[PDB]
Parts: sequence; C-alpha cells; structure tokens
Amino acid sequence: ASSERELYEAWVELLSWMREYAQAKGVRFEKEADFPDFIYRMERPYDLPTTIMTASLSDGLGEPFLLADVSPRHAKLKRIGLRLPRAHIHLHAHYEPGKGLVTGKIPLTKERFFALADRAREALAFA
Amino acid sequence: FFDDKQDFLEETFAKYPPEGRRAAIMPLLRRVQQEEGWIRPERIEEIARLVGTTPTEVMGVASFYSYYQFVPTGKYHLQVCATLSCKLAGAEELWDYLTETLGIGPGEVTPDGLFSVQKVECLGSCHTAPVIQVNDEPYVECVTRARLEALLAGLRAGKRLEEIELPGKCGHHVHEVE
Amino acid sequence: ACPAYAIYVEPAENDPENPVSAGERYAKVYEINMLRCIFCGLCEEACPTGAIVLGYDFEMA
Amino acid sequence: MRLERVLEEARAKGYPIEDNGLGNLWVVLPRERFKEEMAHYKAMGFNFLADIVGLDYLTYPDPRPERFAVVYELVSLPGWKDGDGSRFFVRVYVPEEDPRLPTVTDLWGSANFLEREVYDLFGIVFEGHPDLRKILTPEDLEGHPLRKDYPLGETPTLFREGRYIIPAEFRAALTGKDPGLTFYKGGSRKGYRSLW
Amino acid sequence: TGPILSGLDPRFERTLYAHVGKEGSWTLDYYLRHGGYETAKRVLKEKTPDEVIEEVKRSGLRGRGGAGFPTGLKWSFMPKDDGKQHYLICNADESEPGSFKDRYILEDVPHLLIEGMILAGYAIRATVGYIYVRGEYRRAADRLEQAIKEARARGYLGKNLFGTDFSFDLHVHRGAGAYICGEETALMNSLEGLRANPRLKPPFPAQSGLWGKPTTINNVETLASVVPIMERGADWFAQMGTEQSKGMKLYQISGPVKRPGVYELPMGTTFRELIYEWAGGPLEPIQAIIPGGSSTPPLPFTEEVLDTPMSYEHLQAKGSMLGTGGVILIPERVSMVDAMWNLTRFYAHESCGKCTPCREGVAGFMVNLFAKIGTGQGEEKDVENLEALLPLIEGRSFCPLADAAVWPVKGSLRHFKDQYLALAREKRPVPRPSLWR
Amino acid sequence: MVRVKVNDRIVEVPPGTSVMDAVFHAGYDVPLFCSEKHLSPIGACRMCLVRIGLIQWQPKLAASCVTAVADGMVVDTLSDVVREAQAGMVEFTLLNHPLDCPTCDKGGACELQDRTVEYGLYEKPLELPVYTRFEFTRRHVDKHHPLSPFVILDRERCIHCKRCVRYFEEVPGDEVLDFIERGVHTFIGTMDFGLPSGFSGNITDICPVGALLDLTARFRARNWEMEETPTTCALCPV
Ligand SMILES: NC(=O)C1=CN([C@@H]2O[C@H](COP(=O)(O)OP(=O)(O)OC[C@H]3O[C@@H](n4cnc5c(N)ncnc54)[C@H](O)[C@@H]3O)[C@@H](O)[C@H]2O)C=CC1
Ligand SMILES: Cc1cc2nc3c(=O)[nH]c(=O)nc-3n(C[C@H](O)[C@H](O)[C@H](O)COP(=O)(O)O)c2cc1C
Ligand code: SF4
Ligand code: SF4
Ligand code: SF4
Ligand code: SF4
Ligand code: FES
Ligand code: FES
Repeated sequence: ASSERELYEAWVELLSWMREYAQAKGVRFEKEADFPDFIYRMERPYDLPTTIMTASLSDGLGEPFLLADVSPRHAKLKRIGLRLPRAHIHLHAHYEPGKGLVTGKIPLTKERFFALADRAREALAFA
Repeated sequence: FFDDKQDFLEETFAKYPPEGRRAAIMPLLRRVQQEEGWIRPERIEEIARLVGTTPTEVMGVASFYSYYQFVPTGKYHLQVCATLSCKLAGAEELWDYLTETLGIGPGEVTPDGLFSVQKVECLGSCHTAPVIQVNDEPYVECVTRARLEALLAGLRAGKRLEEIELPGKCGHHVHEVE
Repeated sequence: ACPAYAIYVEPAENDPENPVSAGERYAKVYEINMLRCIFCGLCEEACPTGAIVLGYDFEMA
Repeated sequence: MRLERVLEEARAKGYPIEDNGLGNLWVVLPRERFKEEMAHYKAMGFNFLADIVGLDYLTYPDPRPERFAVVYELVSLPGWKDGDGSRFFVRVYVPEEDPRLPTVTDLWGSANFLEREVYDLFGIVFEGHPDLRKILTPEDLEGHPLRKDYPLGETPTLFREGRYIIPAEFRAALTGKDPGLTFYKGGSRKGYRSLW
Repeated sequence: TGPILSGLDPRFERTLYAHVGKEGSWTLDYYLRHGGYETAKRVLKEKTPDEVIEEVKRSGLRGRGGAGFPTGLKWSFMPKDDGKQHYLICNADESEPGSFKDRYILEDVPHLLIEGMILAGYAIRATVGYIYVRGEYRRAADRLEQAIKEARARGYLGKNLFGTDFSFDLHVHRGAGAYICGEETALMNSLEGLRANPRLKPPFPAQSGLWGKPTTINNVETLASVVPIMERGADWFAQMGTEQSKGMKLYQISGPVKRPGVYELPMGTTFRELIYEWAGGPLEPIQAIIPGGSSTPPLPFTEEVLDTPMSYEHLQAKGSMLGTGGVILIPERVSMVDAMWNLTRFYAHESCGKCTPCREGVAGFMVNLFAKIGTGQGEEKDVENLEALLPLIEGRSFCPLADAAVWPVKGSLRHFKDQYLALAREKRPVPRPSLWR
Repeated sequence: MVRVKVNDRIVEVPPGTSVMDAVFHAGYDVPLFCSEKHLSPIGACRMCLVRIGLIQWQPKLAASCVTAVADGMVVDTLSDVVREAQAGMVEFTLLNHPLDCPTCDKGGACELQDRTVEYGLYEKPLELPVYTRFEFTRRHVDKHHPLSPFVILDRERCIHCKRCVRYFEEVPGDEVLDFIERGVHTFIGTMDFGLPSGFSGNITDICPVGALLDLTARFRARNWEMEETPTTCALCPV
C-alpha cells in the first residue's frame, strides 16, 4: 500500500504529543533507537521526516512507562505500536484510508492519547 | 493490604507446608486483585515481604498469567471469548459492537468507570458460544445481538448481570440451536 | 581493517540532546597517520556506513 | 608418466605418500635414505629443481614428527626432449636437536643459492655445501630469524596527543592455536571448505 | 455392544452423569442417598493396596487428558513410601479449546471426584491431594469448597478414615488462567507458586514432583472413572471398546451443529453416531472436523473420515490423534485459513517464551505469516516459506506445546493445500461473512 | 568406563557426565547458549542438538546438555539432519535482535555473533545468495537503561538465555532478577533499584550476548583492541 507516506506523517504527529506531555507532566522524553536504514544508509534517497524509530516517556529514573515504535521503512505489515510495560498492553495503531490513524476502528487523537498516558503514568510510574 | 485480615493469611498459610511458602502467591495475589479491582506496586511489596522472597520474584510470578490487571479497570471487567469455537460463531462481530458502543480501547476505562474491555482466550463454554465472563462471577452464556444490548443497557442502569433479563436459554451441558 | 595501524579512533558517548552522529556513539578523536599510510580502500570498504571515503588529493607534503 | 615408478616404489619401500586432493603430492623420505633416492630422481628424468622451502612446525596444532622439515619440488620440464610435466614434492623430516641434511648441489645447480638461503633463515646446517654464509640477513643479527620463536618486532605507531598504538594488540585476527576471545572456537572457524 | 466389543451398547446405562442437569446434586446427603462413599467404605478396610492397582490395571483405562501411560501403569512407578508423603494432583485445568467435559464433574457431581481421590490416594500411599481447578471457573470452585466443608465436617475426609492410618485431605487451589499450566510439570510449578514453565522430563512426576516429593497427576475424568471401576468391576468394564481402550468417554462437540454438548457414549462409537444420531445432524455442510482437543490435525469432511471409529487406536492410525473428544466442526462459511489463523494466533498467546523454537518461531514468525497471507499482501513465495519452516519446529522443543502448534498447520498443507495457494496466488484476503446469531 | 563415540573418534569419559562434555572432549564441536560452567543445564536455548544412537538412531534429537551419557552410545555432530537443525536455531535466534553490532559494546566477542559465523546460514553450493527470511517488523522495546551505577541493560538485545537469572538464584542466593511478561513480549527487569548484591557484577561476563554490560567501562575502546593482562587481585586476602 501507499500507506507508507500516510503512516509517517502520523508518526511525526505522535511524537509531537509526546514532547508536550514530557515538559507538561514533569517526565522526560528519551530517544531509544534510530532507524538502521538511516545510519547504514550510504547513498540512498530519503523519505522519512524524522530519524527516530522508537522513543519513550520515562519516570525519570530510567525505567520507561510508555513505548512507541513505528515499523521501519522496508518491512511488510507495517504498523505503529504502543505498549505499556509490566501490564501487557500491546496496541496496534494502523492507518486506514478513509478515516485516519485508528486503533483498529477507534480514531486515535490527542485526547485519547493523553488519557492513555495518564492511566499508564499513574499505575506504573513512581514519579 | 492484609494487615487486618490475618485470619485469611492464616488460612492460606495452613494449606501448604512451612517450606512451600512461595505457593501462597497465587491465592494472595488474587485476593488483592478482587478487592481493589487492581494491584498496585506497594501491594506486591507486601505480598513479597510476607511470603519470604524478594519483590522481584513476586513481580515475575504475578505478571505471568492473564487474569490480573496492573492498571485501573471498570466495574465490569469484560473478558470476551475470542478463540476458535467462539470465533466460528461470530465472536468477531460482538467484539466490534461492544467496543464501538463503549468507545474505548483496551487498557482504557469507559468514562463512567464501569466498563473495561479486554480480550481473553478460550473459556470452555464452547457449546454456548460466544460467551464472556464478567469478573469472577459466572459466564454470561451466549451473546445474541439482543442479549448483548440488553446486558449493556441494563448494566448501565445498575442491575446485576443475572437480574438483567436475557432472551432464550443457554443449556446446562447440552443445548439446542435457538 | 587497516594494515599499518594508521587510524586512531577514540570513541565517545553521544550527548543525547545535541547530536553530531546519527547513532549514539561518536568519534571524539579521529587521527590518521599519513606517513604510515599505504593507500588501500580496505578502510573505506570496511566502514559500514560509508563514512570514510578516500579523496582526491595528492598535493601534500 | 615418470611419476608412477616413484609412487609404486614409495609404496614398496615403506615411504609414506601424503596427498592433498589439490593436485600436489608429497613423498616422505627419511634423512639417511635421502641422497641415494635423490640420485635416482635425477636419473629418472626429473631435470629441474624448482623450490626449497624450510618449514617450522613449532606451533602447528596437530602433532608433527620433528620440528623442522624442508621440502623440495622436483619437476620434469615439459616441452623439452624428455619433458613430461611429472612434478611432485619431496618432504624430509629433520630433528630440532641435530640440524643436518644432505646437499643437492651435485644433482642440480639451482641448489647452490637456495640451500644457502634456508640456512640463513631457518637453522639448518647443510652437509657438504661448497659454501655456507649468511646472505639476506646481515652478520649482525644473531639467530636465523624466520623461526617461530623470535619476535616479529614492532614499533609504536605514533600520533599527535601522545597516543600510540602498539601494533601487536590491535591485531584482531587470531591464530588457530589460540583460544579465541570467547570461551571456545568450534564449527567453521576450525576451517571451512565451501562445497564444490 | 457384543462381547468385549465397540459400538453403542444396547444394554448401556449412563453412570457418571446420572443426576447431572438436575439439582440437589451437590448436597452431600443427596449423593449419600445414591450410594455416596459406599465404594470407599468397602475398599479401605477390606481390599489391599495391590488390588486397587490391579483392578484398574485390568480395566485398562489409558490416560485421560489426551493420551497417557495406562492409568494402571502410571501408578506402578511410585516408590511406595520411603519417608516421602505422596501427593495426588488432579489436573482440573481444562484449557484446550473445545474441551469442557471436566467442568460438569465439579459443578454437578463433586462428591464423586472426592471419593475417587480417596480411592486413588489409598492406592499410591498419599495423605494430601491438591485439586487445581481452572482460573476462570468460580462457580466450580465455590461448589467444590462447599462439598469439602460438608465432607470435612462429618468425617468423610479427615483423620482415621474408616479404621486405616490414612488421613487424606484435599485443597482447592485457584489457578489464574494460563494454558501452559495444563501440562503436568507446569502444574507443579503453579502449585509451588513459581512461574509456569515446564521442567526436564528425564525424571517423571512419579519420582519427583511437588516440592520434590512423588506426585501422580490424573485428569478429572480418569479420577472420577475410578469409582465405577472399583464398584462394578473390570469385568463390567471390559464389554466395551477394542482391547486396552475401554470405558465410556465423554465425547463433546462444539461449533455449528444442531445440538452442541456432552454425550456420555460407550467407546468405539463412530463419528457418524456422534454427529448424526446423537448430535442431531449438522447445520451447514461441514468442511473439516478437529477431532478432540485442538492439538490434533484436522481431518476432512468425508465418508471414510465419518465412518472412522473414534478411539485412541484407530484415530492414532488415521494420521491425527484424539485430544479430549472435544470435536470442533468447521463450516464452509469460513475458509480453513481463518480457522488455523485464529488457532495459531491462540498458540502465540499461550507461548511461554522459554523455548527458542516456539518463542521466536511460532509466536514470532508464524503469526506474522498467517496475518500476511490472510490480509492478502501475499506472495506465492510465502507458502513455500511457511511449509519449509515446519520441520525445524516439529522435532525440537523443550515442551510438547510446540508440536501441537505445528500439527494443524502441518496437516492443512498435506490435504487442504489448495485453499492457501488460492488466497495467495490471486492476492485477496479471506471472505468473512456474518456469523453472529 | 563408558564407551562413547563421537563421529569417527572413540572416547572414554567417566559416567554421569553429560553428552555435551563428551562432544567437546572428542574435539568435535557444537554450539551452546544456555549452559555455562558451574551453572546448571536446563535446555532452553535449544541449540545443542546432536543425534543419538545407542545402535539405532532415534527419531528425536537430544539436546546435549540435558541428556546424560549411556554406555556404548554413539553421538553425531556432523550429520546432514543435524547441520540443518543448527542452521535453523541460529536463524530463529537472530530473528529479533536489533541490528546494532557496530555500536554494541560487546564487539568482537559477542557469543551470538561467534555462533552465527560458525554454524549459520540457511539451506542452499550457492549460485544466488541467501540471507534473511524475516521481513516483518522486529521486536522493539527499551534499550540502554542503567539498572545501577555499574550495570547498563539494553533489554532488546537479549536472546533469553537463562544464565543470569539462573546464576542469581543459585549463587549469591539473592534474588533480584527475573523475566516479566510471557510469550514473545518477555523481558528481564527488576523491582529492586541499585541492584543490591555483593556479586551483581558477574552478570557482565556471563550474559552471552551484550545485554548486561559494565557501565563503568562502556565506550572507551572497542572490545578487541584492549591488551589483556592476566594477573591476581590484591585487594583482599583471597
Ligand atoms: N487434552 C488436552 O488438554 C491436551 C491434549 N494433549 C495430549 O497430551 C499429550 C502431551 O501430554 P504429556 O503429559 O506431555 O504426555 P506424556 O507422553 O508425558 O504422557 C502423558 C502422561 O504420562 C506420563 N508419563 C509418560 N511417560 C512416563 C514414564 N515413563 N513414567 C511416568 N510417567 C510417564 C506423563 O508424566 C503424563 O502424566 C499430547 O501428545 C496430546 O496427545 C496435548 C495438549 C493438550
Ligand atoms: C502444553 C500442554 C497443555 C496441556 N493442557 C492440558 C489441559 O489443559 N488439560 C488436560 O487435561 N491435559 C492437558 N495436557 C495433558 C497433560 O498430560 C495432562 O494434564 C495430564 O497428563 C493428565 O494426566 P493423565 O495424562 O494421566 O490423564 C496438556 C499437555 C501439554 C503438553
Ligand atoms: S587508506 Fe586507510 S586503511 Fe589504508 S593505511 Fe590508510 S588509513 Fe589505513
Ligand atoms: S513450547 Fe512454548 S509454551 Fe511450551 S515451554 Fe516452550 S516457549 Fe513455552
Ligand atoms: S540479559 Fe543476558 S544473562 Fe540475562 S537472560 Fe538476557 S542474555 Fe541472559
Ligand atoms: S549483543 Fe551482539 S548481536 Fe546484539 S547488537 Fe551486540 S554485538 Fe550485536
Ligand atoms: S472457543 Fe470460546 S468458550 Fe471455547
Ligand atoms: S546449551 Fe543446550 S539447550 Fe542450551
């Protein structure tokens, strides 16, 4: 699918929410990974508008409470995932042409995401 | 806690040898789970402290299963069957309706604080597929479009799940197709 | 990879907030000994990111 | 063709015949029987002595009879009148205690410089050579330096801040005797020959 | 039917489910007025331990929760006490989709079980029993505790039960849902309250188990079935089935079929009798049948399949196995792909993570393959891929879960191959029509 | 004592010592990722599969660590069915394991790394190259998380050996590490902060991959480059 473009612009969005939340709540942001296919890129063209494959909001003592990973450029069955550790939550945001970025069928928007984050924060984080 | 509940502890510590202490983790965890509707870290520090092993051990044991919730849950923790038998009778479509009615993802709680949704694998009530179990109180056997919408609309109105009326029957141990 | 031992690389840990290297580890010291150098392309081939790429010069002394 | 009467003979006389399936054949002759054997080769139509390699088996990982073994390559020069192309190696074990060995100066003229070299580089005193003297190495370096207990000798590579690299500890390639960096080698890394 | 022979007996009578469906069935005293604990009263003071082996050893009752070294034999390996109190663990965990037979034994005839465990207990020289009931059955666990309170009060469990020096008790131990606890070695960890993983199989439950001490594990059905055995006889028993597979068995069924449920049938009954005569005939025409458990290869819907006798020694030979007799019938309003898709998405959930072959291989490789095929971003190449993965997994795992997760997908490529090749080669997802009633 | 035969060489080897050792004793060689000296085997990595005849080859391939020797047994390392299976397990282990080698500090001495080049590569002499067959999205979780002033944990790296948890349970007797979720999500984590043991540090060497590394010496010079000087401790009377 042509989903590729549409996912990536959404991925920037997703990050954006995380940065605000980080300064807002008094919890840090931490880049985890960068795309292999950017480091080891070596003459290739480029499409991805950021370089961050995984990133997280941490309690402040280095344990994460919220993980966020996009699928890398090449691989099939692309998705964006979220996960709360220690509480087995594995969320699969897909993109659907004709809706937006959806968790299955429910639209993911900022309010949604922020609420999810605070329920995460409150259970798992000690900060 | 279990500070003022020392008979319950005494009961479960009596069931097992004095060196089989780690056994106590299964019942004790499940007690905390029911009474507050979830287990928060501090609880796990107590369970640990009691049973004579480090927190980290108990964290590992606790996190193994799939009943427990380590985030807040609604009043009616909906544990929807979604394994083969149930799938084949259309558990899929139930799960669409339920989730889109309540409006929440998993790990989220309905704005009321009455409804969490959650998948689970088989419950062993295949004859009466699809089926859901609401907390530790017996299975809402069958779920016809009516029975679902009835269950919800009733539950929002504060009844129990056995006092909300439900069309049809669902068998004792053999059933007949409606 | 080099057969003169001509490349001295002191690595260092990337500051998380101001990068100079895409990954997370970088080159705080990179010195290369030209007098010992033999001219290869084994360097260039080995650096898996294609970072070091032999030039166009000869006018040194 | 010429080769065959050597093979059947070696088998007859109890001289082993080592063989790689690489188009090389070695024939192991002891020291005593060498001279006369080597005489027979010259008669037998092996004109041309190509190589003399001194081999040091000090740290080889499978056992070996004696420490030093030299190996000659004798050839029958094809295109010449009795040219044939019958080319084969001869290996001759030599102890570490006594380094004696028969010269072949009187059976080829190639021998003259080559056998001198092997004296210089490995410690092998060649019996009856018209001349031995050190050649490649100056007379001011003791030992026959191409042996395997002898330091290659290294000198720091030098860089601006006062940083040096000692050559020998960058070197990451590991000898097959060595244990390797992890607990043990196995598999491919004790040798791998890609299937044909 | 005829002497020491399979097929529906014309003289049959229900035994185990002689009250089930009716109520007053968990009054101790109701049970008592139907010969409750009679069979125990006789046996403990009269018969020797050896006989309670031998009797069952002749009855020939092989395993009960899906295969098993003959009930009779599994019991011979005990040491018969060298300072170690034995433990009898009833595996009343009943995951395995489509299985739900044991459920009703606890809910409706608990006191049957309790007696069986008193019998069994005495045979293997035990003095403590754990019943590990599934983590999703509350009703069953209440109803079981209730029976144990009754029985414990009046001295049908307790000290000095009928003049012997056995004193044997049971405890309920509520699980918490995790299929892997179903395997007998995982279970020992579960009770001991350590994370569910298996353990090494060169020892067997018999020589070490729960806190080191010799355990014997049996499936609930088997344990209940010890009571008729000791009452009526191996001679009464023997009339049914082929030789060494005997007793009746609670075949159960689910999925589309006009009667779903439990049919207490004599052994050796065919699919035909079960599916038509008993289960009222089909709904939609059946595409394939998953014969017992869910850890079995599917068998196509065919006459030669339908007429196959259901037994552990004819279905052995028909290239599948037989789990708990819990058939699932698969209709043609879904494709086989969606059936195995859903099944192996179950196993990926119930992978435990310890084994490499099943961590990365099934729950990491396989799920994603199915998903790719069955969304139709497919390639022909994938069916070559998927097929070729299978022999690396089958052989080698540290626990028999994996081999149960490959076999259905193994089987579906031996017989039904075409359907997979169809959806891939034309690149189209599954057709999912309505199925919600 | 007992006659064990590995391939083409026969060995004596005292009875009660598992197959694995008899293999290595014979000079033939097989992988390993879950066992280690002084720890305890519990076959788990499922690497060390050989084939066994006692003679009559079995339809089941024993994991060398968890099966004892038996007299007159033949054990085969180099056999076509074996080699195939080894290729397999290597391939599975690498399936999820973040591509990060050059920047990993486990360098030229990453036990996974060394096994791969020894045994690896899946079926096909080649005329067209074969590399990976995964093409879905990898596992992604947390990495480079300090657990303590002396141990950094890059969780995602792990291959789920049991060596460290196993070590902790047996050896210092303090329990401070164990796996968390189940199925594929599994990851080692702690609920004690500072990692409190007087023997925390051993996990750095023991962990086969590069999951548990010694923070005090992270990023200072690549693994191979260091000059390795054997000597003796002098800070305490042992
Ligand atoms: N009904 C169900 O819920 C399920 C059915 N299954 C069936 O279960 C089987 C796997 O169960 P397992 O217990 O691993 O089978 P198994 O081969 O170990 O035999 C079953 C029972 O026999 C015992 N046993 C076997 N050999 C013994 C020996 N030498 N000494 C003492 N006891 C011995 C085992 O401990 C176990 O209790 C599968 O092959 C399948 O047929 C598979 C998965 C689930
Ligand atoms: C992964 C796995 C899961 C199992 N789950 C169950 C189960 O849920 N119920 C069951 O009765 N047997 C189950 N079994 C079969 C066990 O062998 C069974 O619990 C035990 O053998 C019962 O004793 P029996 O074999 O004497 O009947 C399972 C086996 C495996 C390998
Ligand atoms: S070209 Fe590079 S690799 Fe080669 S000697 Fe020079 S510095 Fe070394
Ligand atoms: S086969 Fe799977 S569920 Fe079974 S022990 Fe192994 S990883 Fe766990
Ligand atoms: S972090 Fe290391 S030692 Fe621990 S399980 Fe992982 S690979 Fe093993
Ligand atoms: S632990 Fe090993 S395989 Fe993983 S990134 Fe490091 S060097 Fe690589
Ligand atoms: S598959 Fe749903 S109750 Fe069994
Ligand atoms: S070393 Fe044998 S299974 Fe791991």
